[PDB]
Parts: sequence; C-alpha cells; structure tokens
Amino acid sequence: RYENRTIYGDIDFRYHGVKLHLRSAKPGFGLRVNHVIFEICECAGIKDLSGKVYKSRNDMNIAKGTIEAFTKAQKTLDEVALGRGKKLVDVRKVYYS
Amino acid sequence: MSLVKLANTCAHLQNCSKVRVALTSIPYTKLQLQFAYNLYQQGFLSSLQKGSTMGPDKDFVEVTPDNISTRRLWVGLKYRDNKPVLSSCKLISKPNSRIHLPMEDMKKLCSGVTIRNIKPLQPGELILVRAHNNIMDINEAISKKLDGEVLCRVK
Amino acid sequence: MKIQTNAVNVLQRTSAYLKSGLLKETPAWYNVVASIPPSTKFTREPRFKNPSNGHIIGKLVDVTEQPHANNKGLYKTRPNSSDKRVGVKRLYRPPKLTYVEDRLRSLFYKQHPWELSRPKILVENEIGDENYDWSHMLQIGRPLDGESVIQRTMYLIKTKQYGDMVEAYDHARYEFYALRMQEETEQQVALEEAEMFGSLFGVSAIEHGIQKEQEVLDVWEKKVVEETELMAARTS
Amino acid sequence: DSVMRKRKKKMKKHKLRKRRKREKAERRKLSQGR
Amino acid sequence: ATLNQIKRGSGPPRRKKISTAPQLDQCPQRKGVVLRVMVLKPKKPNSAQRKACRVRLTNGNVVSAYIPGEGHDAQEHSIVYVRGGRCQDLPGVKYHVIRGAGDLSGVVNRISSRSKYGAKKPSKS
RNA sequence: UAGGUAGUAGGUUUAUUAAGAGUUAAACCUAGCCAACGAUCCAUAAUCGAUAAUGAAAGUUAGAACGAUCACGUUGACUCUG
RNA sequence: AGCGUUAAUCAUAAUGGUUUAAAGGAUCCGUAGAAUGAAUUAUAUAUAAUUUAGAGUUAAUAAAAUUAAUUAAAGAAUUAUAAUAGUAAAGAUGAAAUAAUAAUAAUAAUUAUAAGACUAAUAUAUGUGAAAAUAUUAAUUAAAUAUUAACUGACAUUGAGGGAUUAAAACUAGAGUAGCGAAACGGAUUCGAUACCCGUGUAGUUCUAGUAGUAAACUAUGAAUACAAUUAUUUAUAAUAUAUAUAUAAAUAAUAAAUGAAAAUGAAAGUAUUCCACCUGAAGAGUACGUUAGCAAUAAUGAAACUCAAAACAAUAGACG
RNA sequence: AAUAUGAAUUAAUGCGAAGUUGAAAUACAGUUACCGUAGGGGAACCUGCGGUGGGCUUAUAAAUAUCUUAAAUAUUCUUACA
RNA sequence: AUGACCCACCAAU
Repeated sequence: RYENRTIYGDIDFRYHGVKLHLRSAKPGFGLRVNHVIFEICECAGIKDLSGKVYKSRNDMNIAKGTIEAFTKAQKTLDEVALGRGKKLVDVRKVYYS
Repeated sequence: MSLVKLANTCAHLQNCSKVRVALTSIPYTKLQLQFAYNLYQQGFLSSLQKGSTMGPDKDFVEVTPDNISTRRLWVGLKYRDNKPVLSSCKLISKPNSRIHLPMEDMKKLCSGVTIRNIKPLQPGELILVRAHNNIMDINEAISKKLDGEVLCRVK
Repeated sequence: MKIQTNAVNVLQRTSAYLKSGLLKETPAWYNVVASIPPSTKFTREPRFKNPSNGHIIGKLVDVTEQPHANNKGLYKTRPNSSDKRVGVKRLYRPPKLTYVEDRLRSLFYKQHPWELSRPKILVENEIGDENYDWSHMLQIGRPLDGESVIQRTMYLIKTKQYGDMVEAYDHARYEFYALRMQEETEQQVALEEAEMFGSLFGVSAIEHGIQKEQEVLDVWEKKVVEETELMAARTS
Repeated sequence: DSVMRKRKKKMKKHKLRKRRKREKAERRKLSQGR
Repeated sequence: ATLNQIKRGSGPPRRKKISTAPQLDQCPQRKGVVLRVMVLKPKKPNSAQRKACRVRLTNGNVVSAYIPGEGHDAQEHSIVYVRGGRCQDLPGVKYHVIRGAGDLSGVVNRISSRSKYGAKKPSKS
C-alpha cells in the first residue's frame, strides 16, 4: 500500500476475462470502484482508489482479480529502488499539505 | 533511425526479462545505444557492452565497415527478489503514429495529468523522449525544455 | 513448472503474519532463513568458455583478423551467413566436454577388447587423495587398466618424453604388455607351485564351466521333452 | 453452429424451389419486351 | 483495426436508440379514432382476454393500441389520445392509450395509481 | 448517383466594373479541369459562440432562450433609386 | 408544488476484436496509399555524403526434384464381340425378386479382336505448386535449392481498387462414350417407400476449344519482419580423424513460459511492430429492389419495414444411443 | 425524366397458447452430417459429383532371459578412525 | 403447476 490509503501506481492487470484498470487518487477521493472492489478495498485498507472493469465484469472474478492486482502489479517504492540501483523519493510530505 | 527497430528491441527485452535471461544482445545502432545507455544510467540494466553475434567483446574492438554487420550491444538484465527490474518496455510513439509533446505537456505528464491518452508517469517508471537527435529522460527533456517526439515508458 | 514465488519467499510471508496477528509466536526457523537469505535470482546465467577443451565461447572472427586466402584459394572479405547469425543461445548452451584422452581410452579398448572384459574398479574412492606419479604405468591403490595406459601417454605428451600422441601411447602400450606378461606367469606360478605343494581345489574355472553348463542342460532336456513330443500329437 | 448452417441449407433449398417457380416467370413476357 | 482503417472510419458501434413508438412521430400523445375494436389472446406463457383497439391517428398512421384499467368505453368511432408503451403479451400493440382523455374514461372506484389510470381524487361527503 | 464537365479547364485580347477572375458580355486559341481521400447528381438542414444540455474527458446533442451570421417578408422576375 | 408517464437528448465499454461465438478476402501478382520501412555522419526537423544487416543480381561449387504446358509411349482389367469346347443353371441380396441373363447352350474356361476410362505397390502428398491442385513412363520447354564469391546499394514491407489463376457441378461448340452413374423405368423392402438395397441405364463423368468464377476454396487461423525456454525424430548440410561423434539450418512430433471464455495454441492463437480484408443482437436476408456481367443457370453489389429479449460458444454434470 | 400513391391478381416473410402428413437432424439419430452444384420429390427431403470433419488419434502384446568366490569376510557399524 | 399431449423399425461387413 502507498501512504497506507491507496495503491502505489495506476495498474491494468488482466485476470482471465476481467480487465481491471484501477488508478490511485489524491488523499480524500473516496472509494470509487466496482461494488466488489469497494468491499475488498474496505477490508484491505485502501480508502482512496478509482478504476473500471471492461470485458466481462465477472463479480467473483473481479474479486480474485482485484487482490491479484494488489499483489502482482503493485511493486512497493522500496523494490523499484533497491532493484534499479537507485532511490526514488516522496514529494507530497516534502510539502506537508 | 527506426522506431520499428526500437519496437523490436523493446519486445525482445520484455521477452528476455520474462524468461529470466541474465544477458542478451540488441542491434548496434546509435538509437539502440542511446536507448540502452539511458536504461543503464536509470539502473534498469546491470551492464552495457559492445560485442559480436557470439558474445560481449573481452577487449576493445574498433567498429569498422568490415565488422559492422556482426556488431551487437550486449545488455545485462537486472533481477531483484525473483522479479525482473525491467518488467515492461512499451512504445508510446508508434511507426504509424508519432507523438510530439511540448515541454509544458511533458511537465503535466510528470505532475500526474493525462495527455493525448498517455497516462501520467508513475513512481519507478521511465519515459524516454527524443529531442535534437538525442534520447534522454522525459524529466531531462523538460529540464532542457527540449520539445520532441516521445518514446518508451519503462516500468 | 514456472519460477514459483511462494517457495523462496516464506520469511516475507511469515513476517507479514508475524506483524499482524495471524501468528503469535514466530516459527523457530524464522531467524535461520533470515541469517541465510534464499538465493532468489533464478537467472539462466550465461557461459563464456568451455570448461574442458579450453575453447572460447563468445568470439567472432572479424574479417580483418585474417588475410590468408582460404585453402579454397580465396581472400574472403565480406562476413559470411553463419558469421552474422546471432549465436546468443550458443553462449547459454552448455559446451561439450571433449577430451582426446577419451579417444585414446576407446582406441586402447578397441585394440585390447579383453581389457574391457577385465573387471575395472569404476567405483571412485576418495578421488582427493589420488596424486599419482605417472612416469610409471603402475600406482599404489589404482589397479592395472587401459585407463592407466591413457593417463601414462599424458606424461609422454606433457613432459614430452616421446613425440606425438600415437607414438607416445605405443611406448606405454609395450610398457603395459610387459606388466601383463609378467602377471600371466605370476598367475600360473601360484598354482603350479601351490599345486606342487600340498594344495587341494574344490572347483576350478573348468568346473564352474561344466557344472553351470550341465545345470542348464537339465532345463533344455526337459523342455524338448514337451516341444518335440507335443508336435507329434500336434501333427499325427 | 452446424445445425444453424444446415437451416441455411433448408432456406437456400426452399429459395431454390421458389427460384424454379420464379424461373417460369423469368425468360417470359416479363423479361422480354415487357 | 489499423489506424489507417480507423481514420477512414471503423470504430465503436454507436448505439442510436431507434424509436419504439415511431408512429407517434416524434411527439408525445397524439389523438385518434377507434376503428376496429376487439379482445385478443396473449402469446403464452400468459393467458387472459386482452382488450384493445386498432386506432387510426391524426398522422393517418393506423395503430394497434391497448386499453388499461378494468373497464372501458371503446365505442367504434370514438376519438382518443394514443400514448407510448409495449403490451408485452399482445404481440402487436406497440402503442397504448390514455384512460383519461377524449372519449375514454376513468376506471370507477379506481383507488390507486389513479393518474396512470385516469381518475379525480374520489371526493367524499 | 460513377463517370462528370463544354464556359467546362486554362491561354490570350476586348466590353463593362472602385476593381482581380469565364463574373458577365464579347472575340479568338488551346485541351483541359474534377473524380472511389467520393466527382457530378439527388435528398435533408438556416449557420454559429466566451449560449444551453450531458459526461470523467474526448466528445455528443440542441438551436427555445442570450448573442453573432445569413436569408426572406405571398411568388417570380426585372427596374429605378440610391 | 410538485409526482407520474410519454416523448426525445447525453451518460452508462471497444483502455474491441475475427481457429472454435458476428467476424480473414479462394489464391496470389501488383497500382495508388494524404501507408509504414536499414545503417553512419553533417547540415539547418529534409537535404546531401558515406555503409551493408534488408532486398536484389551473376557466377561457381554442391545436389538433385519433378511443379506447369505440349508431344510420344506402357499396363492390369472391363464391356462387347465371334472362335472353342462344357452343361444347366447363372447372377444378385439380409432374403429375395426382376433385365436384352441362360437351353437361341448361358455363366465358368480358354483363346481372339475392338472400344474407351484409369493408373497398384512404391506412397508419407514426405513433397511440388500462389491456391486450385499433384505420385504409370519418357521427351522438350519453363519455375523452383543450399553454400560460397562478385556485384547492387534500401532498390523494401503488401496493398484499396485492378488484374490472373481458380475444385466439383453446370453451360456452348465440336469428337469420343469402356466403366460409372443424376434422370428415367423396372425389382425389392415397407403400413406406405416417388429412399436406403437391386436391374437396365440417358444427360455427365473423357478430350478439344471455350464460358463461367463460385466450395467445409478449412489449418474454419490474411501477408511481412524482429524476438523467447526444452526434448525427440525426420532431414538439409558443413565439418571431423567416409564412419564417426560434432556444430548449423529446415521440417515434423511432444511440451516450458505466455496467451486464452475454455477447448487449446506453442515458434503462433506467445512478446512486439507494419499493412490490407472483415465484424458490431437474433429473425426478416445474402431476401427484395436497382445496377453491372453472363448464351443461360446464375455471380457480384445489397437495403428497409415488420417481430422478439433473446441468440452463440468452451469447459461441467447427468440422462440417453 | 424522376419520385410517390392506388390495382385485379399474386409472391415472400413474421406472429398466434392445444389443427394435417411424414419423421429430415442431434446417439453409429437407425442411408454419416454438412459444403458447392445439378437433377428428382407432397413435404420435410432423396439422388449424382467433388470437398470437409464440424465422425472414425474413437490410437493400446511377436509370450518366453544369463554364472563365479552365499561370507568366520557381505550384513553389524554413531566420531569414524588410526 | 399450465402442462393435454409422440410417434415410427426394419433386415450385413
């Protein structure tokens, strides 16, 4: 999770038929996603997300699909950094909204 | 230079990253060299060397008209926690549809705004921009205020 | 299968449970797999040189690195097809461990097939304590075999006591024969002498050669008792 | 679906029967000087 | 679809919602005269004697309609106001009529949904 | 609606015009010009905004209303006026 | 101080697809393409100038293949037809009927004439062709291979429209016509049998010149390029110190990954790039009508009204044969 | 010239809560089904030809097996040892 | 529950 509220970056994982396209949003933007993604997000912790499901909105598949997106296509900031051999930074706190 | 060649390079690197190959070769051209050099500087690659079709060169070999056909760029792929560091390499500008952005729109792309269906830059992604026959980072292009064709979105 | 994730990622997995509450007491092993992190890269790492024939894997003959018209009387200048057929898989491809000694091994065994018939101690004992001075075709521990002849020809081609491989091997080939010739006499001497010195023998090579054979005859004789006869009724 | 394709067959065959009846009307007073 | 192919025009199927009551030619309620009047059998799995009329309209387009409510004043040659709506069962009446205009009346004692079925607040003493 | 076009395509020289141009009128050359990236022909429609509506946005719709443009005042043509 | 409903508009998914659900063109050649496309350098993002990786061209060495068109041969049989001798059935079917079967002496046999179509094994359609297609033999002509070597110097990727070829049937001429077999007629079977079965057997199947331009023309899978993990067989082919074990390619068969609604695809149905064709619920409909083309049958082009909340595919149980 | 509306008669198709005849398809659906085409037939359909599998990968024995210290040695073995 | 109906069999590689 990013800042303990939303995903790290916009994603597009395709599970079976469901093509989820969730996008991280500014702190505040409430939970705006498919009913199922909402209850997963409600229990996961995500309280600021937004996205859409295209080909086949297979209710259950959306749910398997969503948690799969969170673990497959959501690399945390540390990983990106350690791996690339660099150090990425967070600028929103460097402003202290 | 040829984006078709760049498209083949980007697809090749993705395929090699999926099969977890440590070392792969790409065609020796100025475009592929500048592309691979930016990936190396940004830490997506472990190494960038000249070579032949057989392997990376051990010693310095001069590039002559006689040997140019055999010359390749050897690129070391990086892996961290059983995952490829170069997970995706996709063209933004296609051979049939080239996307030139002004510096202001490149700045909006870095600031989280979607432009001409190009999704905003995410943390740990790279967008390569072509300005004045050089390839550099999208942020680097904005820093030089060099408006030019966009290129690849590395993630 | 496909490079799995939930195999070398247990600590990451347990850690989460350990930080939340799904677990209360850490799995004892927790620390060990922390102290000794699991190799996670599963890269098909590349090869650069053949561990054996010393050949190189990774070079191209740039044309300039050449000037003598090939035997096919012809100065080649433009690179050739194979000379431009991206050979990257070759680097990953494991190279063949080619050994000229292996050819000599087969050559000797072909020239001396009875050596193959001779029992050999293929079972390798602590190969570590085996430094062997091979200027002589005999060593303590290692028995006599065509393999000794091979390891012998090496001195004659390394030290260069003789000349080419063919000549070298032969020099030791006659060296081997002698050891075998003397052994043959020694073998007979034991018996002859022991035979002429209070020695009784329950069974000899001729005895196994007859008993086992006569035993077999038991089966064949009974077998034809059915086959030949059964046909009489089968045809009468 | 082969059954669906077969129905075309029944339909083309039915239209062929109509064509045979229409063929009588064709090459007749209607298609000559009119 | 290669861009050149889209540039020519080969894109999303644009959903133009064809009218379902065209005969009301792009206009709300239109008035008309009840020609034929009959009762009809509804395509099953439903069965009940359906009450309807083959009204003609000002735009001079004949129409098959359906009379709602339990009680009607369908007198051949009445003038009514035709409305929109499918009769689901009657496989033909694609236009309904308004129980509350022209010569059509308002069901008696109609206690609820009176508007849709035509009726003025049954007042009391 | 697949071939269209003969002032048509262009050229030159006159008439008139505040004035360029087949714009008319005239005269005379040449052979063009347009077209399946849709010509010619037919049908429908006044056009538009810093206006109104809808959406996340691209857009999409409208054209009452605000305002901009056009066009007409029963039809047609012409004429003077200016 | 509105609520309904109706009538419109915007939104509500292409951040699609097309082996098997709509949905790849029969095939290829190739024009336009305001389609896309090598390298290097240097100019102000186009020129020039260089390059050889694409793509070509000509040798020379390998090694053989016949895929077209044409001409000339071969062969087992079949019918018929006499000759001959032989006798009473033959033949067909589930079983039987018939027909010009056979007392005119049949069938069977064995000779002998004639007429046609076809081409066993080999033979895997391996392959060869653009796709149609294509394995009896040869002759001529023509295309098609690999590897070097010389050259060319991006000359290309493939393509709207167009053109060319295009199975089986059909058609128009001319010859031919054994067998096969629509139609026809007869015999069966059957409740009925304008069927399956059986007997004659005509259009046709053959050739020759056409015409026409459609097939489940299907791998139901458009073409091109770059790339990605193994194995086993073909097999091409270099090499080795040929007969060996090696390096290459090529195909075929199992898969990894990946993709996928799944079935499964597997160097493509994967990762990518380019170009063309095509699809947008089901019925109505590839219909009507108009138009072009054809000797014609027809072929292409190709609507709408009316009516439904259906309609389709892969995987699963289960009942059924 | 074009469009539109009428026409005896006539064609196709759609819908309909329970008429008629046969049983073409799905199982080996009782003649394998479809594709192209031709002919025949009350009607589904039957028949000729080539094609396809969206039917036959639905693929599952020629039966025959060889010795060397059989051990007081192999077997026992827990830091080896030596 | 809607829910009055169902109709065909012929003989072998």
